[PDB]
Amino acid sequence: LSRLDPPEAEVQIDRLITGRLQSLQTYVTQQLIRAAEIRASANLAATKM
Amino acid sequence: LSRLDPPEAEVQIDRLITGRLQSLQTYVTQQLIRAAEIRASANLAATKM
Amino acid sequence: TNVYADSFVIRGDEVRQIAPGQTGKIADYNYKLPDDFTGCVIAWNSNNL
Repeated sequence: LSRLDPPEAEVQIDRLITGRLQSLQTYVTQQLIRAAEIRASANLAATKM
Repeated sequence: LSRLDPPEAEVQIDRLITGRLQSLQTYVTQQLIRAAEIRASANLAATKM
Repeated sequence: TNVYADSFVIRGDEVRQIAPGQTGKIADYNYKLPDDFTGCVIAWNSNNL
């Protein structure tokens, strides 16, 4: 942003943005799966108690 | 790779790369879900044994 | 950190071949720029001198 022009900063920022969005989405989905597994284990522990 | 120049080959290779990456990621996520289901079924079978 | 000022004198038509990603005679036999950016390119008409 300091050393480029908006007409092309648009393109480069778009590349960085789509990459970071893909990474955040991957993180969220893997956390969802792992939290489902943890929920199943906590259900097991609840019935065992 | 054969019939084009690196300065232009960059973008075509990038398109193929992002597509194949998306496909591999889809495969990995669906395999994760199916393996969680199989784990639940093997837990049921262990308890039944 | 440093500044490299390279200087020469070429044709007025071949002045377009001073660029990374262009082909011809000047680009392929005498001078070239890598698959990266340069600071800036400047060219002035000086056939009067």
